[PDB]
Amino acid sequence: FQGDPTQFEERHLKFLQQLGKFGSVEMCRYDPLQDNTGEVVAVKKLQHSTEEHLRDFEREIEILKSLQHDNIVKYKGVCYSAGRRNLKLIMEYLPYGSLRDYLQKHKERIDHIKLLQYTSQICKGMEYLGTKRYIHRDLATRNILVENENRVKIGDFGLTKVLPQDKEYYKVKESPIFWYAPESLTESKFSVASDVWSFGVVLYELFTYIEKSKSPPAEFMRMIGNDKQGQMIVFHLIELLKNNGRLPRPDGCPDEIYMIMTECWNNNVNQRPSFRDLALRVDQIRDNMA
Ligand SMILES: Nc1nc(Nc2ccc(S(N)(=O)=O)cc2)nn1C(=O)c1c(F)cccc1F
Repeated sequence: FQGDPTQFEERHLKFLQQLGKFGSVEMCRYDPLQDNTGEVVAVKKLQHSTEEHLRDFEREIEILKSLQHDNIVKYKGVCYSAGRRNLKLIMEYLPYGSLRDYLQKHKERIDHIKLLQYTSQICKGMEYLGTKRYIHRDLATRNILVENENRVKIGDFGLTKVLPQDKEYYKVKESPIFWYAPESLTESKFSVASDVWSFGVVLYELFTYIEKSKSPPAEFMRMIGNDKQGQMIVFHLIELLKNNGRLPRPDGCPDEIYMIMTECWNNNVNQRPSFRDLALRVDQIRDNMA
């Protein structure tokens, strides 16, 4: 039993709202005291409850339970529903959903200052994750959640891997390709540096405000050619990335931010900056402003 089986009993986990999809997440209220209501929580469940999917779910639960950081979604427990013959993950509920939907829905309260604040908080969450030798493998604005105007948190650790003891990279043997590093596309090798590449893509997303056709997939398809389909796309992408093909500077994006993006988008793995470098640089850019 990963979590205390009495902490969240299914008879008191009341449904409130469906939140969407790597599995499926609901909004619930844990109401132990008759109808006193209580804590609002997010509940993740599986969509195709197979043995392999449930083992991956166990791995994700173990990853999330070991994390305690201001920019990481809080683990709260596990609910063993269906007479303790099923497994559901309990975490905190962030009211404003994904950072992508937040940038699309609430543009009235978002500016460059907020974008740099979110960038820094993501960097610090990733530093914390690297201290655990975890590789998130899926850094994207859709997987970063907004608690309020001033706080974002890294979530969706379904693809997260633990680095081997004597290896600085993890080789996956079983895909958001437009967020992948070239070595991830060509060798299935994932590391902190590939997470830094995906973070560069995340910064691009932030400074595009995710407008029409400005997304990394649409931009990469426009550069590759919308006439192509299938593995050929991937092929072109790899070739495109091998010879310095990059996403363009978003409109209104400062040249220093795009320089950070391009430094993250280095084909040389060891030349990409660390998350500590990136957090320090972003915070100094914020602090040096008037
Ligand atoms: N823990 C958590 N809280 C939320 N808040 C949320 C999400 C969506 C909306 S909505 N229907 O677009 O307006 C509103 C509030 N999500 N969340 C998750 O783990 C989560 C995730 F990581 C990815 C996808 C879905 C999730 F649910």
